[PDB]
This record gives sequence, C-alpha cells and structure tokens, in this order.
Amino acid sequence: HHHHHHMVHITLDRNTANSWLIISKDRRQVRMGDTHQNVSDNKERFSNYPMVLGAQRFSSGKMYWEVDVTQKEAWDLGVCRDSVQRKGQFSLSPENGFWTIWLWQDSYEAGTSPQTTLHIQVPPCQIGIFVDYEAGVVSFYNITDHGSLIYTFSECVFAGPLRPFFNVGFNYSGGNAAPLKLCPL
Ligand SMILES: O=C(C1CC1)N1CCN(c2ccc(F)cc2)CC1
Repeated sequence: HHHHHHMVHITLDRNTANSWLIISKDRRQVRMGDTHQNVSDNKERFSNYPMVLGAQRFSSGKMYWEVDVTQKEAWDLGVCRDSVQRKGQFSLSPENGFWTIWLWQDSYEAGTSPQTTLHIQVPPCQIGIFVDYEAGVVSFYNITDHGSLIYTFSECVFAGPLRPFFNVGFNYSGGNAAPLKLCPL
C-alpha cells in the first residue's frame, strides 16, 4: 500500500476512556490499570469495556495511522461514529457504528455481523488503519508483513463524524497488560 502520505497525528481523549485505563502524558499510549484510576464518571466514558477514542474527528478526506499491539493477547482497533453507545453491553458492528478488527483467543476477526475470520500468516506487531471518508472505505494493513492487506470494509455508511477507536482488552489471564501505542510518523 502507498497510504503512508495521508498520515495523521492521533492522540487519545482521556474523557472517553474507561475509568481503569491509564493514558500516557503524551496521549499516545494506553494500558489497562490493575484498579479504578481515580477519575470522575461522565456520559462519554465507555462503562463495560476497556475502550477509549482518539480526540480527532474526521468528516472528509483520507487518513492513515499505525498502532503497536506487541505481546497483546486481545484488543479491538478501528474507527467508530462519534455518536456510538458508551454505556452497557453492545456488539462491534457497522450497524452499531463501528468498523473494527480484533484479536481474541489466538484468532483475528473483522467486526462484521456476524464476525468474519481473517487469514493472517504473520501475527502483526503493528497495524495500519486507512480511512477514505468519501469512498466509504476502512482498510487494515499488517506493517510487520510489508504492509500486506488484512481487511477492507467497503460501502461503509459512516452517517457522522468518525473517531479513532481502541480497546486494550481485559487482563484476566495476566498475559494482556501490554499497552496499545500510536506509532510515530
Ligand atoms: O505494568 C506496566 C508498568 C507499570 C509497570 N506495564 C507497562 C509495560 N508492559 C508491557 C508488557 C508487554 C509488552 F510487550 C510491552 C509492555 C506491561 C504493563
């Protein structure tokens, strides 16, 4: 892929974070804390899952960023509508306003309804995410495997401003403490 030139500098929005998340001072890294992080509750925070949004909102153009997933057992990545549900239980699907992939129990899947099996030969340490707003496209790239395509959502109905979307995953196993990191341009 030749999408690198649409690179955007993403930062995390503390106010949207689940109350157990720890965001770095530079707002470029997030990890699961071992307890509540001593913040007040608000209507923006994801309540049920270890999720956070990027601060940036996109309503036009082409955007590209990269995320480091090194040594994580579980995570979700992609984009979502600014108006997605924050409280209670929900599935990651385009009908609910999410365009995502994930790792879970040694398999990679795209957040369609129902979910789609991904075919990844080289487990990725860094994921590239490309959004073309006008074309209605969200694509995922394996940076570890020379930028090979993972998945393309096409005919997307965004129906609003988009925000970068992250889920660090739970850490029941003790094997999923590692952070998500936004990689430098
Ligand atoms: O607990 C902490 C620090 C407070 C001590 N962590 C940050 C670095 N962690 C990490 C794990 C795997 C890995 F591949 C990269 C980073 C583990 C979680």
